Amino acid sequence: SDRVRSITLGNSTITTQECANVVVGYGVWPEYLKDNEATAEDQPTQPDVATCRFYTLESVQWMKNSAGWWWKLPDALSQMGLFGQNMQYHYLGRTGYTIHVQCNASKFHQGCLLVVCVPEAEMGCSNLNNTPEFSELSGGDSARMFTDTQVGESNAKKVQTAVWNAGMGVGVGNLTIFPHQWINLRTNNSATLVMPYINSVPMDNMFRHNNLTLMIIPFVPLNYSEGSSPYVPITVTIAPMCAEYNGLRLAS
Amino acid sequence: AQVSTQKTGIHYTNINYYKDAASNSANRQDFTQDPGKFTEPVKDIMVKTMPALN
Amino acid sequence: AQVSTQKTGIHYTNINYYKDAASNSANRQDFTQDPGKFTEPVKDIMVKTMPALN
Amino acid sequence: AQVSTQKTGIHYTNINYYKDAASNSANRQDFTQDPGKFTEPVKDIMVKTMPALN
Amino acid sequence: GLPVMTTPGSTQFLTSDDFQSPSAMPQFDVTPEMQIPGRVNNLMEIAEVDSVVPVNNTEDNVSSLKAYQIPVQSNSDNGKQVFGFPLQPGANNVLNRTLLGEILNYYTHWSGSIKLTFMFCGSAMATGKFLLAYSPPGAGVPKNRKDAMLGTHVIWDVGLQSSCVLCVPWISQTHYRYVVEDEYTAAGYVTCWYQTNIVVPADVQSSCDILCFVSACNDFSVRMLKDTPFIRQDTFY
Amino acid sequence: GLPVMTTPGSTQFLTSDDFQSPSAMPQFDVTPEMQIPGRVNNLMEIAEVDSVVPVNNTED
Amino acid sequence: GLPVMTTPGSTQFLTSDDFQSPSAMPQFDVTPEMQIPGRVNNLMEIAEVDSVVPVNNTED
Amino acid sequence: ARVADTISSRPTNSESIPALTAAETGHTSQVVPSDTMQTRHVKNYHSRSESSIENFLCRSACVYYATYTNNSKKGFAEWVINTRQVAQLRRKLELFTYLRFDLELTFVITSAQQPSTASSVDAPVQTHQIMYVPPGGPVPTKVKDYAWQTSTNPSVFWTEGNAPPRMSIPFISIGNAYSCFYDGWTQFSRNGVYGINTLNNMGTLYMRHVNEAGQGPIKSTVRIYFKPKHVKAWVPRPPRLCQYEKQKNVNFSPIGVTTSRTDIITT
Amino acid sequence: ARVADTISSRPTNSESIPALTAAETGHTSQVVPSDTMQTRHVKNYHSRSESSIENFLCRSACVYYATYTNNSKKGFAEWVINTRQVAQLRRKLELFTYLRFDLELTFVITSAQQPSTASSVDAPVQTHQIMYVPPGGPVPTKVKDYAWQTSTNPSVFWTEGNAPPRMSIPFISIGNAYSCFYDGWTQFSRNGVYGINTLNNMGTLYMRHVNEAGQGPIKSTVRIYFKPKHVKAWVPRPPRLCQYEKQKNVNFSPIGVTTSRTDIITT
Amino acid sequence: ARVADTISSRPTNSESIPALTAAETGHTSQVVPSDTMQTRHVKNYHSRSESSIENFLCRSACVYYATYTNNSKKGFAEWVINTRQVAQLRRKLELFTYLRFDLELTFVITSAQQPSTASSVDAPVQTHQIMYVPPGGPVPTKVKDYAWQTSTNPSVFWTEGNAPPRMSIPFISIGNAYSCFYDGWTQFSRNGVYGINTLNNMGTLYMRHVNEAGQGPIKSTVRIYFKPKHVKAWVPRPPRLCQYEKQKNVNFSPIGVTTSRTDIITT
Ligand SMILES: CCCCCCCCCCCCCCCC(=O)O
Ligand SMILES: CCCCCCCCCCCCCCCC(=O)O
Ligand SMILES: CCCCCCCCCCCCCCCC(=O)O
Repeated sequence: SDRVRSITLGNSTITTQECANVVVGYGVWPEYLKDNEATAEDQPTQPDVATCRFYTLESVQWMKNSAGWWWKLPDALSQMGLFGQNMQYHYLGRTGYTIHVQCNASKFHQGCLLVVCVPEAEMGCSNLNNTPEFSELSGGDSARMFTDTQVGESNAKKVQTAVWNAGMGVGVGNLTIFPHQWINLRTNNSATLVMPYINSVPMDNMFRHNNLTLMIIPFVPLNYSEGSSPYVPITVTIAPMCAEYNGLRLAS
Repeated sequence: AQVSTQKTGIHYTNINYYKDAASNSANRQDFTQDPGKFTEPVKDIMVKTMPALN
Repeated sequence: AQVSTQKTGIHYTNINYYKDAASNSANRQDFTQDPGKFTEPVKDIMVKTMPALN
Repeated sequence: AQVSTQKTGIHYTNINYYKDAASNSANRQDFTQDPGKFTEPVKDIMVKTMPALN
Repeated sequence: GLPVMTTPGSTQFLTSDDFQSPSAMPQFDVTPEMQIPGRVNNLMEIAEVDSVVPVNNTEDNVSSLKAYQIPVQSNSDNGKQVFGFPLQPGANNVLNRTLLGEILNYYTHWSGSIKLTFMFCGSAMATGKFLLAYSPPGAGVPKNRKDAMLGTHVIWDVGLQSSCVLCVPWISQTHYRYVVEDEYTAAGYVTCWYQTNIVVPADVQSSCDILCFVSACNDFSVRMLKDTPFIRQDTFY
Repeated sequence: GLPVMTTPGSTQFLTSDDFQSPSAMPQFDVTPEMQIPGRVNNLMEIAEVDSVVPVNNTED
Repeated sequence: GLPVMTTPGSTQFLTSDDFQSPSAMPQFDVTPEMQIPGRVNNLMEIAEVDSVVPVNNTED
Repeated sequence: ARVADTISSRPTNSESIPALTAAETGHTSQVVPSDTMQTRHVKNYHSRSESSIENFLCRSACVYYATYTNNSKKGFAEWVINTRQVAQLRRKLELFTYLRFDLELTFVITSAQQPSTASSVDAPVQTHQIMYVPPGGPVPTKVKDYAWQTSTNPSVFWTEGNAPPRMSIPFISIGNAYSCFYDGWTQFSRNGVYGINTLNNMGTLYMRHVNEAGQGPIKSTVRIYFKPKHVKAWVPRPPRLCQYEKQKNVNFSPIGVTTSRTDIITT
Repeated sequence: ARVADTISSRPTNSESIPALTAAETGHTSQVVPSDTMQTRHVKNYHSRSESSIENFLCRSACVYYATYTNNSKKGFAEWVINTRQVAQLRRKLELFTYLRFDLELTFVITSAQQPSTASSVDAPVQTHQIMYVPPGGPVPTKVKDYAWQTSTNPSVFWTEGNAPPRMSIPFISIGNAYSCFYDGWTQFSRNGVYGINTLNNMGTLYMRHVNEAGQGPIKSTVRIYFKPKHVKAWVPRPPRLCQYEKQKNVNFSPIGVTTSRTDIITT
Repeated sequence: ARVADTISSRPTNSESIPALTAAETGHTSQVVPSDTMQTRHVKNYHSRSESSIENFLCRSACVYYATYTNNSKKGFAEWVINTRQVAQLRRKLELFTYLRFDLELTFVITSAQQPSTASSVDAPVQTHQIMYVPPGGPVPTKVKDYAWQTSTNPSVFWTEGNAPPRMSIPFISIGNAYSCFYDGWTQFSRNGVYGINTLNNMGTLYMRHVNEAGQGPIKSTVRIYFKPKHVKAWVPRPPRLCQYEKQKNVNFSPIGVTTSRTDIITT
């Protein structure tokens, strides 16, 4: 039976009784930096049980007229435990991730979700001259949501959040070129993606650069009949993997 | 002088004249494929004839 | 470098410079004849000295 | 004909055509270092871990 | 003074030439290479990845997520058609904009098989059986399930495994086909019919949906690179 | 800089020349060859075939 | 008359080229070399020498 | 490729009949002249090297010429590539039914001065661009257009006063050979286009001036030359008798088989 | 790079299910058409040689063109080097996230005569200078300036009527690859510039006439062509749907996913 | 020429003092950063190839430009050869005290049309002559002179519209190296000329038109470019702070050492 997993990281454990396979990045598992690729020449810090564990974000409600949600990935964990405290005292850092999206409903509900992970998901603005400001591009472990309409040009600094363009000007059906899974309420209950470190430099600052984006888009909308449960949540759980830091300084 | 194989559906000769490796010609004959890292990026391998979920 | 025979009534040298076989020179020296498929396309062979119909 | 090593991050060929050595190309590949004649021009050698004056 | 003689084709700029040129910055030290995940060596590795197909254009679903959903009901008769489109992977507006149909619009010739995957995104208590057919050209489009069963078909039974693959084989008189629309190199039609009904229990919604995917097999190839007609410009940005 | 010297007959287009030229479509895969019946190698195989002669022109 | 073909980049003056050129004074005897102290081979030997830093600019 | 030599012969009186045959079998007689008369031994040194398919077809032939003007709104030229607008190359290629070759392309570009009205007309050297668009791509609509960016379409640039431009083209086809004749339609309902126009899809060739119209109009003319290399040929064919009339089809007006003489015994 | 060939098959009645799968795993099915129907043995000779990254990207594409006038105060041209002002090369390079290549640079220079007023206008051959200034150096402010001494900046000289100038550029970068997309700011306070403009620092390119304005104005135009060599590519990306609007950012107007048809069963 | 790599280190508590030294000895400390803090092992692949004396100095730099007119009595140009009239090559060569190299010489010649008064001005191609006179020989006094016979002086001829002329010069000197600085006089009585003008004796370079003034004046301009090859260098030197004022000597006006800021703690 392929339907059961068990993931153990630190002092936390996930158990699943209804699951698909585990998608591993681009075939690569996360690992520490080697001596041939290093450029910063002082010794890095590896706490490795205090940071590499499962942190759970907030929950969102899947409604019937629901369009989608997104998260910027080294930003939702910026106030979570000892992971968000090492980011404030250090200048560099590199991390791999393990994402577990989970949503349960009965055999009398239907719907489908696409869970992708997009590296360098640069987004656009509703006014054609400006760029979006920081408060709309991300939130502290709170979802920013798409909408089925088009944001007008009368606003100045807001993200263009039409779902069929995916915020980036591309087709939403072609997002399956990135590592992804589906959640089908007929057969599935969760989705698990393992992502390595992807950048053009061996280390980077985690406060000026978001290098991953997790999107959850309902392709088939949620439907049920009269009498069934109307409230269906979605919960996301992220665990850092093989994290290390460089450049101690003041607290920023 | 390098002697290569001259793509058909016969050989040719190639000599480098400059001191920098950025001055050479294009590669044009490096045929390598690895489609499995995009099409099957899963943890446990999946046999085609077996069902996906047991 | 190919050394060929240089049609008379003496040799020459030829080197290929490009990577594609459509960039070469013309053949010009492939002399081959098979006139029998047009002039005698019959089933049973016919000897010249014998009559055609017996 | 000289065959050299063609700096990268593969070989090349070089022939001289003229009779004078001032007609050649630039050197461009003579990497030699001696920083000690400017940075430590002292008489008695100084070990790093020992103090300078005893 | 070696005697030489210059041929036609001198002092010309052919934009696809293969020559050596002198470097403008001699003896430069480039940054050493790093192992970044996800290296692309061939463009065919991109085209062999599934992509959702918008079969439901219908004049007002294109600015919506409803273009990707195929409606499925419970009927009072038998043998109705679900969808149907001609197999033109670079000229028909259904398969035009997908991940396979964008690589083909950079080339002129194509050859190989095509996979079509269908997923049933309905309730876990609903059943059904479908017919997924392919008809080579020469005749018209099949108007019945009796005419569509004579071609190449598969019967899909919806159960625990929620997907099925209809592998369109390479049936052609030539070795390659044109990407642009051409009646000499047509490829045929792909249809879908009801085999049995969608039987559903009480307190379950009858209307379900089906998603569609498309990709390429391992014998697919392309030829004769050209420009794409999918971009404009008027002035410099 | 190898010293060279250009002769008469440079930058001319003789219509029966025999030279190499750079390809405009690099790395092209042509269709494989097939065995079609009736291959002509020399034009003398065409001339060695009988043909009916109009000996009776006579103005009408 | 060897057949040749000239490429783009002909009759241009790139100021950082690396070519041979004919000498204007043939068979010249240069003065022999002498051992002068303090030969520089790399510019990094100059940069590895201490230099006093003006930290106290302050407008006057 | 030496020819056969002559064998000496003697007076005969026998049962063998080389001169008598039957042409009803569709079989050409294989008699040599040393069977019907007395011959001497002659060593032939003649060769059949100049009649090969590689020697008969590998010459440059003009296929088209077009003009375009500098001082003109939308002044540029286009041409859909075929080999059926000239009368001399069309008759040479239609001695066979199926052909397969590589190509060599050469362009000859001239210029001429138009009657302007300004004084002190002096123009610099002219530069031309020739672009090839495979079928399906975007086409230029004017001279200052975005379609001349030639990102993936092959093009060539040339300055006036040099050697003519030249390039090679491989065997670009969908079938296994080029077809000079097609006996059929393009529709399965047997309507519409009938003939060789159903197989012709090779692209379009565009031409323009890259300079600007300074102070006087200039009218240029390009000429295109074809040269087949690495030739194979199949199924020979009778040569064309009547004159060509159109480009798309083989329509003709009937004509006599030869010219006439005044008697059957007229020498 | 030959493709896989077809294997013959037989009628089956068994437990193995190749056609049934689960697309919820994020795993594309590996079925061949010899599993769903009866096939014959076919040897394929097709190759995937024309779709390589070395063959898809190694073609010359126009990136910019600028003009400058002879008889003008401060008549010269400048350009800050980027690959985001044209629409055809920007869509080809943005199919990937990280790229690493060498470069080949080609310039096409023309000229035109302006409406002067003198009689007997006759000018000699024109010479042009193209200078490259890396970031931080001194820039020219006029035509007769000291900054054109090109002591250590690389430049090129060219006389009109010859082959176009060409040179090579290695992989000049500070990181390990070029980045087509950057999701972040340049300040640590997360203000100001957001996007790919924080990584673009390549220099400026200057153009001028070396001759003097003799008796008539002359307006020239240069065109710049890019050609990537020795290409590596990572992390592919969906192609762009909407039209580009600006150069610094990725702002767009929303558009439908395809064009429409009249029914779901319309063929 | 790879750089040194980093060695891993451990926490210490010992008698050895790498950080403490004495700068009074005239000896630069040889400490690496793996002595003052805890480091990791890092393999460096960087090279010092671009900072060599062969790479720093072997680029072409403009040294002079002069003009001469066709329709003029005694219209020709002369130049006494030195490297002290430009500001960019003078600062690069004066980082050392003694230099020894070969030379490469390149000329860039243009032309311009002057406002003549005749109608139908049309001139043929221009030819120029550049002559080198070593010190002591006969010098030209006009354009039609006997001194242009160039029997033993090296000269060069060039027709307009081709590649620029180029030649090589060996290490021509009387001493063992060139001297950028000379602290002394030329007389034994210590009077008169003081400085580098006592060592400069390299010759004069002459330029003229070989054609005749047909019907309109023409003004030409030559530009001279230096490129040192096979370089050796001795005794480095601080770079120049003030601006150059003259050519023969090192006279200056005093200036501050840097630019100012508003406080000592201003970041
Ligand atoms: C600048 C590049 C130009 C490229 C020109 C390519 C032209 C394609 C040649 C097609 C050959 C046509 C052969 C005859 C076709 C037929 O008889 O059916
Ligand atoms: C005369 C010499 C000219 C030298 C020109 C050098 C131009 C540098 C090329 C930079 C490549 C830019 C690549 C794209 C940058 C990016 O995408 O971030
Ligand atoms: C046509 C032939 C021209 C020959 C030109 C020869 C020029 C001699 C070069 C002398 C080099 C001057 C070096 C600097 C002298 C110094 O610093 O004291």
